[PDB]
Amino acid sequence: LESVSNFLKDFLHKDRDDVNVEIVFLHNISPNLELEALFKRHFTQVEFYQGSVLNPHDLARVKIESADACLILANKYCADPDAEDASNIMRVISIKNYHPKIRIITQMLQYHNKAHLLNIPSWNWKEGDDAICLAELKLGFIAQSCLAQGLSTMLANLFSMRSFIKIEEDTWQKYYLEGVSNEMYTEYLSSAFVGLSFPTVCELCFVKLKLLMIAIESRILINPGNHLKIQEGTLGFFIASDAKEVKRAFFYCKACSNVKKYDSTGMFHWCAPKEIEKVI
Amino acid sequence: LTRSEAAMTVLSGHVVVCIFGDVSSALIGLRNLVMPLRASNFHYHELKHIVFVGSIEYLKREWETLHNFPKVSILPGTPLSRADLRAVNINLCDMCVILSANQNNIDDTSLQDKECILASLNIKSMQFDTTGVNIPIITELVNDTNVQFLDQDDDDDPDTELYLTQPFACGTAFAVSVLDSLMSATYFNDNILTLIRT
Amino acid sequence: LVTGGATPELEALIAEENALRGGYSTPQTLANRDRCRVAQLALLDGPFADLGDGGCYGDLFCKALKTYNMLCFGIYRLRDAHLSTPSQCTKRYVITNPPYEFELVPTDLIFCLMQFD
Ligand SMILES: [Ca+2]
Ligand SMILES: [Ca+2]
Ligand SMILES: [Mg+2]
Repeated sequence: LESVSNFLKDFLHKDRDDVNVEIVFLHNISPNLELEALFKRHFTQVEFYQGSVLNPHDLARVKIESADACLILANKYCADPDAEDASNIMRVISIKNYHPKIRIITQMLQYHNKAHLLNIPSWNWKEGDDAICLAELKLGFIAQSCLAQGLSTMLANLFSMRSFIKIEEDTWQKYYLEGVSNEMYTEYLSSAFVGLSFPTVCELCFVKLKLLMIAIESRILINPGNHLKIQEGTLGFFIASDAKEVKRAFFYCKACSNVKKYDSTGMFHWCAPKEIEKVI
Repeated sequence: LTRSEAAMTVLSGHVVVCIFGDVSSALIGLRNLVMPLRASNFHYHELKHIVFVGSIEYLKREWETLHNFPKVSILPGTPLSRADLRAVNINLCDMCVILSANQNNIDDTSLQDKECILASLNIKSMQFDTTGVNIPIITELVNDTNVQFLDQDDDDDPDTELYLTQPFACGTAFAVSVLDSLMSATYFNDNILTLIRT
Repeated sequence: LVTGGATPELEALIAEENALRGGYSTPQTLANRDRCRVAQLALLDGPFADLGDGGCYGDLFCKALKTYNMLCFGIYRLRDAHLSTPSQCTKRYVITNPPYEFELVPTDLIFCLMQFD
């Protein structure tokens, strides 16, 4: 009940644009009366079918061969993280075995189990297979709070879909909620901005269109320098109130030395393998 | 062995044995697998080398019955470690054999063959300067219904019998459930059990 | 942004060997350092400090972006800084992407992405 309720609140939020993607649930337990009521409150957008993901007959029943993606939620509060990871690995194996070319989004509790999973022959991270590793992302968010305190809160609030909430009281909560009302989006931007610098289109977009750009599509570039020119046909990683606002970014045309210091890729510092007693 | 000596010791036409042992796992009895390879109607130059990859605790809980055989080696690693399987020359073996001891301790009928399936997929998803799909591989499964995950090109159906499944018809999978006809065969013909045994 | 880069090369290396391996310095290695790093900076000193009491977030956003190639996605504002009375509380909170018209106070911190040297 809580897993589906939280998923449907984020998937069907009014701040996204007018998407009409149907949601089909596959589970081997008959839903209780409160889940049946939750599906009745979403009667035109949610369907449930009772079956096992490990059964090719059930996979054909839910028409997984024509689905746009398959999402595999995980039990974050399970007693045995290893057992939960093994079960999720088996589910991924079964889905890929039935249909190798299905986009799979899954939650993985540990990082070694994520490494175990990515060895699957059909597991293609380029095609869109995303293993959202909870321990990895949470420890990365904690580390970014060590570079700038509050950044874990800053990042987490950019994903959850939230409407504007306003109250008459002058309290820190009003300002906080006003800040929380913005999410990170992604869309293609006008030919009227091709040929300009990234700082220039940022100061243009900032309050005239009311849109802030963090990055653009040498592909994924976090906060480009002043020396980079906007390619034709590119997309911007906007932060905005919603998706219907970032449409402006498109719909505008002048409407006014042998030391090994690093890893093999040159992205992390490195040293020789220290003994445990040396660092104790 | 370890990583260094395994990698520099050239191996080809060998047998690689992948064991998911544990300190609490049951004894597989690897003697019965080694002895047929070690039989004397092969010349000594024709004896395929054997290397075991698995938990060092489980290897030191079974080595007490394998010290009188030649051409054997242990590598104390993980059967799912890509580095170990590359160091063991997995692409040049005459067989890879995948066995699991943790099959009776747990009762889930879903995770019994998870390790074996994952190891098989990891070996089949290897790039060699040829792919890992052409490697000679055999794996032992506890549940016959888990055989559908071994191959991807084949069509899968739970109703289809194990003998009819493609990975078994190719000699890629083996389960102890196919031996149940030996009761009836043995009874009707008393010499069949000794002909098979020899 | 979160793991400080994990390009497909590193994801292959950690999948094959399951450890970071050290590399000798190369021109491509020294080019791979150029990517932005997240920062906080103070509003009480340095070139930004003329945005004292009553400054506009739009002025700060504009001058930071124009002159230091730097832009801010939020303010780490003190909880009690909106009150009239002084307080000993040092707790702050994240304000995300505020209006151009949004009002500054001199005790503030700014979240931003900054260049590499
Ligand atoms: Ca919003
Ligand atoms: Ca199959
Ligand atoms: Mg419907």
